[PDB]
Amino acid sequence: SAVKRPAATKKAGQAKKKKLD
Amino acid sequence: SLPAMIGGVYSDDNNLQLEATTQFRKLLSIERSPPIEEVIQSGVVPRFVQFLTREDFPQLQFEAAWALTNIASGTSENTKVVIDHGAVPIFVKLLGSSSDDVREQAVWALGNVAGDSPKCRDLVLANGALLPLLAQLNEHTKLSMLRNATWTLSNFCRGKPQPSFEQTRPALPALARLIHSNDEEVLTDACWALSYLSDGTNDKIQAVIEAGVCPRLVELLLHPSPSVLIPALRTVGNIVTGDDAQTQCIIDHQALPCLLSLLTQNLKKSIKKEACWTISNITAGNKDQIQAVINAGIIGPLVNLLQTAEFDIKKEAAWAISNATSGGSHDQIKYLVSEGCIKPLCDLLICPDIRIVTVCLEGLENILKVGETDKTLAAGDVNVFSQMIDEAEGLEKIENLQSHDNNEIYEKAVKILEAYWM
Repeated sequence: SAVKRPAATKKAGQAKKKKLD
Repeated sequence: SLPAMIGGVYSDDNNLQLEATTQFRKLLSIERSPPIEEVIQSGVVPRFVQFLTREDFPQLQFEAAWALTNIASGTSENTKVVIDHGAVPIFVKLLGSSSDDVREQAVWALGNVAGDSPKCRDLVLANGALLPLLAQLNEHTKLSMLRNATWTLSNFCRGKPQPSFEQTRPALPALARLIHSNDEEVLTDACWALSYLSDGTNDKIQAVIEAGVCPRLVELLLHPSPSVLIPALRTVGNIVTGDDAQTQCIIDHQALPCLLSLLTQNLKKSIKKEACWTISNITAGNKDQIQAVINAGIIGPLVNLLQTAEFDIKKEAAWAISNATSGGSHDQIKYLVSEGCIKPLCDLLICPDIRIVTVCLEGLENILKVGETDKTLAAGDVNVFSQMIDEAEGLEKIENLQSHDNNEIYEKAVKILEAYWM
């Protein structure tokens, strides 16, 4: 060892946005 | 009402067309529950797509681009209708319009199509949306355009499986410039895009690092807004999953004292968990990188988290302390012991997570070899660290791990007991 560990939880912003004005 | 709007968009009079496209837009621009399904069933979508190509009438173009943006903001079935009427190549073309309003709406529309799924994201990039999107990014770019384009850019990078690296590589210089903005919205979306590009193989992390992002990403660890901090921390954490040289890029810019402040502030459990995961990928590196963790004063508060925190934090803190025992020098391992690491590693031996049991067992074994070296060199009667493990109630736990179902945990316990307690 030691081994590098990638992120195991999904973290992301907003996929879509509606324009109100 | 509606049969006059359909007749208007389907009429050949410029003023009738603009009137009903504004009416359809307003109806689609409503707060919650827009009648996207009813606007589609009225057969007006192909007319709006035709109204996009009307470069002699920019007002209708913008109204038609805004109505399609809101249709594309609905369900996947609504986004597909926009795609089926050939809007994607027309919106890419509208990125080169004399109207700033049309260019900005085309950018939003593409972001909404690219946001739907990796398939739709791939269709937008295949239609060559990336280069013209980056072309309307300079020093004279308005804030509203900077926000719309930075959010669209994040959607171009978003999703699993990730986009081809050659396909998102032109974005990296622009994203490195956008993280220098003081606008929290731009920062949030540029950090999101960089957290996606850095989430993968070391060739990806290498290109992110060569764009010069590491100093500004470390600064962003101290941003007061969690909206910025969350993708900032995730980006920093993804970069340090690379080789020692790649990880060094982050450490050289005083990230370790910044990462410590996230552990000692009254912050969300998920922020502390991510800081601990980041630190663990640094203690997974060379002796100089572990030294920098020690030098920053992280070991003390890390040992306390390993002992007292919530299980998800204790998990990452376990990997952080164990990694340090794996790559660390004899005197560094002893510093870990003097900061009180044996007891909390022992206490997690009866933990139901087999991965964590294995991590704490490896950490205790690495410590034991060091304790043995001290005994041999000084011709002592006993291994000082084997005494400490017994005092912490760790010995009875290792003896009980001989009954564990898991072979790797069983074989480890036997190997440890034979080499140090016979």
